[PDB]
Amino acid sequence: EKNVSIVVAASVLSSGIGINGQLPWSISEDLKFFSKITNNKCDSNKKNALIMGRKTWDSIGRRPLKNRIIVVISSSLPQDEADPNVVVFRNLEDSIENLMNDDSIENIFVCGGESIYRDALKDNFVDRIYLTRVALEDIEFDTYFPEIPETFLPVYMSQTFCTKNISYDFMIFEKQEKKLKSIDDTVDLLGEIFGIRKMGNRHKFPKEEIYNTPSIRFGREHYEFQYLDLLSRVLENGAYRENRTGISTYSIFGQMMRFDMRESFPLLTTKKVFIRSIFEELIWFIKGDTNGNHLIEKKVYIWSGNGSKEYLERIGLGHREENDLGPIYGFQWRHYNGEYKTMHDDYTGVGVDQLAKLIETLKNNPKDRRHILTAWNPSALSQMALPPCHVLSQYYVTNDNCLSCNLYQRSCDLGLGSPFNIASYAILTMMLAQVCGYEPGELAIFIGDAHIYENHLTQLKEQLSRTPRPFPQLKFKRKVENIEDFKWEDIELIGYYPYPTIKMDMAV
Amino acid sequence: EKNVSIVVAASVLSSGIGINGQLPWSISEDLKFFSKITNNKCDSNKKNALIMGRKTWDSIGRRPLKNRIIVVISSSLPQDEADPNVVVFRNLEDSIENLMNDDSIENIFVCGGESIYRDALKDNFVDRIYLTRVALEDIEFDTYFPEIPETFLPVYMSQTFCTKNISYDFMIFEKQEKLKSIDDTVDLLGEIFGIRKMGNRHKFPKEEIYNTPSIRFGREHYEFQYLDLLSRVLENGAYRENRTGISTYSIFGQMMRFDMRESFPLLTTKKVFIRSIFEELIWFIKGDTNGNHLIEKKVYIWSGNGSKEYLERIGLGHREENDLGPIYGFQWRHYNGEYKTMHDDYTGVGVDQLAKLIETLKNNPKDRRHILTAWNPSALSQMALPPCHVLSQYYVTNDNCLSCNLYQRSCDLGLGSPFNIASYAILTMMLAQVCGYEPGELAIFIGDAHIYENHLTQLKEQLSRTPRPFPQLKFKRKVENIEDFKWEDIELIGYYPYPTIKMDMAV
Ligand SMILES: NC(=O)C1=CN([C@@H]2O[C@H](COP(=O)(O)OP(=O)(O)OC[C@H]3O[C@@H](n4cnc5c(N)ncnc54)[C@H](OP(=O)(O)O)[C@@H]3O)[C@@H](O)[C@H]2O)C=CC1
Ligand SMILES: NC(=O)C1=CN([C@@H]2O[C@H](COP(=O)(O)OP(=O)(O)OC[C@H]3O[C@@H](n4cnc5c(N)ncnc54)[C@H](OP(=O)(O)O)[C@@H]3O)[C@@H](O)[C@H]2O)C=CC1
Ligand SMILES: C#CCN(Cc1ccc2[nH]c(N)nc(=O)c2c1)c1ccc(C(=O)N[C@@H](CCC(=O)O)C(=O)O)cc1
Ligand SMILES: C#CCN(Cc1ccc2[nH]c(N)nc(=O)c2c1)c1ccc(C(=O)N[C@H](CCC(=O)O)C(=O)O)cc1
Ligand SMILES: Nc1nc(=O)c2c([nH]1)NCC(CNc1ccc(C(=O)N[C@@H](CCC(=O)O)C(=O)O)cc1)=N2
Ligand SMILES: Nc1nc(=O)c2c([nH]1)NCC(CNc1ccc(C(=O)N[C@@H](CCC(=O)O)C(=O)O)cc1)=N2
Ligand SMILES: O=c1ccn([C@H]2C[C@H](O)[C@@H](COP(=O)(O)O)O2)c(=O)[nH]1
Ligand SMILES: O=c1ccn([C@H]2C[C@H](O)[C@@H](COP(=O)(O)O)O2)c(=O)[nH]1
Repeated sequence: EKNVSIVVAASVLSSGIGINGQLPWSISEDLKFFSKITNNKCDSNKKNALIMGRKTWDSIGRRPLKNRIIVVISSSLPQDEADPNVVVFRNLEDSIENLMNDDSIENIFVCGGESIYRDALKDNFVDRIYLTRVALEDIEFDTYFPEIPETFLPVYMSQTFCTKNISYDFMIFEKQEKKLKSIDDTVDLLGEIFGIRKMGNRHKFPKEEIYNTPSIRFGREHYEFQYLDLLSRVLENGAYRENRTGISTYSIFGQMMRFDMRESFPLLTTKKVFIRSIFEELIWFIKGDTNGNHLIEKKVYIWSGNGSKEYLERIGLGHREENDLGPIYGFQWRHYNGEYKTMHDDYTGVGVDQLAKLIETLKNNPKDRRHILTAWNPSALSQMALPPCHVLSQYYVTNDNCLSCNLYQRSCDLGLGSPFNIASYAILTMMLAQVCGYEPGELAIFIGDAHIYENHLTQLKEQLSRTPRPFPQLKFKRKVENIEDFKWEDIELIGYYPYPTIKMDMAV
Repeated sequence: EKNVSIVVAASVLSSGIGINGQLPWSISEDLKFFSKITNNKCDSNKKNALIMGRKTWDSIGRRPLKNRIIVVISSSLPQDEADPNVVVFRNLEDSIENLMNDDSIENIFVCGGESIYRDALKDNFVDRIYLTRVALEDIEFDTYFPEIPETFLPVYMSQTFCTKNISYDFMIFEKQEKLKSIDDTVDLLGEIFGIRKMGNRHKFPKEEIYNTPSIRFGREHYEFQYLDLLSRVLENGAYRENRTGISTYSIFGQMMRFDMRESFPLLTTKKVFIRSIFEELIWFIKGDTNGNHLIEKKVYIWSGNGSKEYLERIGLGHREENDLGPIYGFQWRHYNGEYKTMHDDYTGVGVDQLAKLIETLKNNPKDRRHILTAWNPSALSQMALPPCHVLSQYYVTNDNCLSCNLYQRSCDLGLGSPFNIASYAILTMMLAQVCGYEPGELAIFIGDAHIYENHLTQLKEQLSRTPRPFPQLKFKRKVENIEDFKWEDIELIGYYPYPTIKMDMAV
């Protein structure tokens, strides 16, 4: 018995695989992939067979593929042995029987053509599916990959990769089929005896009804799962608790998330994330601005709630003007320890400029272990509309000249805050990198109180039902000399195809 | 063919399993284990059989064990027919013969006796060994569990558990003999992208540097949290120079978890000197920055960075020897206080975070703002050394335990890390006592996790020893103020470490 699996690359949304007899894109790595997986075998004396429609044969240029034996499906072509490494069959049904014969053939691959895919599937001929998702969407297709039958389940999803600014993705699907205990049993019993006295019971693995893409058990490589799985983890273990807002949450303490920034930009796809607001709040921080009006003026309202007259009055800052947030994130970054008056005052030269120092240090002493930025000032906490949630960040230059960032975040609203925080510190690191002459590295976020407000429960359940797509790419149109110079127009987001936005009320 | 497992509870160091015909300790949970493990079966119509020597039959009361069939090995006991759930045999070989029928009998267990354990092993009878390590030594034993054969390799090690202040854990040993689908794809994809695929930047450690390699899916003992971060840098650590003369191997952004409910995370694979740790902690707590006061008590961990040759080198030779400046203690009690010298009276100067902390944990426990920090941009220049364990957060569970999170920007795995873990396990226990809570969990998030090149051979020495159960740490009395804690107030129970490992600090 031998294996027969499909290999294909289609657009992420509509699954387009071709146009005018050609691929709709040019990605080396993907072909290098097709080659690697297609030649993969363990019997030297044997070879793999690659079935393909005639038109695809025309696209390949009718030349053989090294170490393999192409197999064309055509109504009209000769069965001669001009080339031993190429055979032809009148139909796909018959094309199978490489099993029946050819102990010289180890594995079979359907390299397709739409018609051929749609039949290999229709007749239950295929076992596995190697699918390369390409974030190239808005563009003419004449050939598409058939909708995957529900008898298949994804078991692997790779991280996102980049080529010519195009994001993409390797997935594997498999068909469903019928029907050492010692450790699991011992641990279970030990769990019955000790209850929550055994830490493991305090960190129970998420039940599948709340596990994203459950079928992917050992292949959760997409680093978007770092966020989706945290969501699951708290949905499963989160203790119910009251808080200052009056809207209770489910909270666990001390989690982590890593994201790569070398090959892509971590902007969540399982829901539409509004990146106009993340960047805008970012330079707003970078410039050391604490006037919430400047934000509202650019139609960004994320700080209105904690800026209103009532709330300010409620927390004892009734003297402030309608949106004077006090010495929050911006102020601490540019003027740590500055004596704060109002948002109208000029703070030029007052306080310690950490961002400026960070940059001068990253350039001059890169391997220095003190690249730190903090917003936690005990002396100023009472003047802040809100004490800083993402509390301090550390920056780290690799030997191969990338800039990575670590951020501890005391309080994290998984539904509303986190997506923003991820995109933000990714952008900040990139900006920092360009300005210091580096490439983006990795992003790691350490969370203290990781929670999900109880009025976000059905919305997050919704998001958890959507399988993640490839992360988009983010590029700067120009190299600026001063970090405080970036503008929205300077930003280019390439290949972002999120699921629909999901409304979620913030708790003031 | 049927499974044969041993079940035993022996002391961690000398393998003592008995004294004067009875167990040398009383641990309820362990018996519950024995009961659950030996009762565990698939077929309801079948039963398991427990083999034991006559003396064990004696100590067991000579009454049957519910739901199971006892098999007594005795040369003398009368082979009657009376109790259906108990049988006697004249030798081990013959009892096997459980294996050949009683298909009623699903699984087999050797519940031992020094003589029976020794024989089940000597004759290649056992497939598995369930071993409860009890952290009790320095007490008489007249019976022992034999030495584990080399044909056996550990596959599981539970976290440390606590009963009547006694530390203990659970292990499993297997015997040796002679879907790549996803893994193949990842390999190939790795070939194609190299360092571009994040996974290649985080390679799994080679087993030559992995502690106790046999335990693949069962490294539950959270000594592994540290030991594994160690081998993880050993595998990916980028060689790089540093302020000091000694280069380092490092990776960025790591984390470790530790349970503090059933045990105290004091590393066992190497003797850790907790006393210096304690003395440094109250020193911090007091808000003291005087390196002398530390040297006073024979604690020199800070002399290195307190020497005039060092203070001179960093442009601080302007002050007395060992006047470290506004460092940990000063920022904790007197954050943003204007530092002068280690002698002035700072009463009232600066924000008292430690005080606020205790007041908040008590008055508002669910509050998401229990933070303690040491990173003060304005003071960094006056410090003999900038803070390394930089800021922590504290957390009150609904079940009244206190958890702590720590972020170290810089972390010397061989020397500092072991100290930081213990230090904060203590600080959290203190806070919890003072605030009326129980110890919770400890998580350490690291920035620059590194290993100084002059520690390589020592750390590989450490990675060669299999971890032992964590000990327990108890306070002898309840204190009024958190700064009333004294060394004698601390009680370290059940700490049996491997020999200490000498490592030099990079000044
Ligand atoms: N992105 C990706 O992963 C891939 C994309 N592609 C793209 O797909 C396109 C080709 O798709 P498609 O148009 O389907 O062409 P195909 O490669 O599927 O070729 C179809 C041809 O195969 C023969 N054939 C098909 N069905 C039968 C049958 N039932 N019995 C006998 N012969 C049969 C016929 O040729 P005849 O008339 O000679 O009998 C038919 O014209 C190209 O644009 C190519 O670039 C191709 C492979 C992979
Ligand atoms: N920690 C733990 O998990 C356990 C500890 N223990 C401890 O171990 C001690 C008992 O061990 P031990 O002293 O070895 O006594 P055992 O329980 O091993 O029994 C020894 C007796 O078994 C019979 N016997 C043993 N070997 C043979 C043989 N080869 N042929 C015929 N008969 C044999 C003999 O009985 P006879 O004289 O009738 O022929 C012998 O006197 C107790 O102190 C108990 O507390 C026991 C079980 C578990
Ligand atoms: C972190 C952070 C920054 N912040 C600051 C901020 C301030 C107070 C907070 N308070 C609470 N309880 N949770 C938060 O996430 C939070 C976040 C945010 C504030 C609001 C939204 C928000 O409601 N976002 C909507 C976007 C609406 C839109 O952009 O049009 C969303 O659907 O995501 C996001 C981030
Ligand atoms: C973290 C921290 C606290 N500190 C403070 C401290 C200060 C500067 C440092 N510098 C460097 N490079 N590494 C450190 O771990 C370090 C630690 C420590 C200092 C010394 C030892 C140490 O040498 N411990 C013993 C040796 C001394 C003894 O015998 O007691 C050991 O061999 O383990 C441990 C912790
Ligand atoms: N995943 C996937 N991607 C594809 O582009 C693809 C596919 N599958 N299946 C069939 C197909 C049809 N088109 C093509 C085009 C070129 C080659 C090809 O050049 N194969 C050589 C490439 C050598 C290389 O790039 O290293 C091979 O050696 O496999 C194969 C199929 N293309
Ligand atoms: N791991 C281990 N610990 C032991 O103490 C132990 C062992 N294994 N193997 C054999 C043995 C011999 N002594 C004893 C003493 C009492 C019981 C006993 O009464 N067992 C009951 C306990 C029920 C309970 O405590 O919940 C049983 O139901 O099995 C068994 C063996 N003792
Ligand atoms: O950058 C931010 C701003 C704050 N929040 C969330 C954390 C909490 O849900 C709330 C802050 O409330 P406190 O933890 O301070 O009570 O807003 C974030 O997640 N990230
Ligand atoms: O609590 C501590 C005290 C400092 N060190 C180590 C970290 C480095 O090995 C060295 C300080 O190096 P810098 O990052 O400050 O250059 O001391 C620790 O690991 N933990």
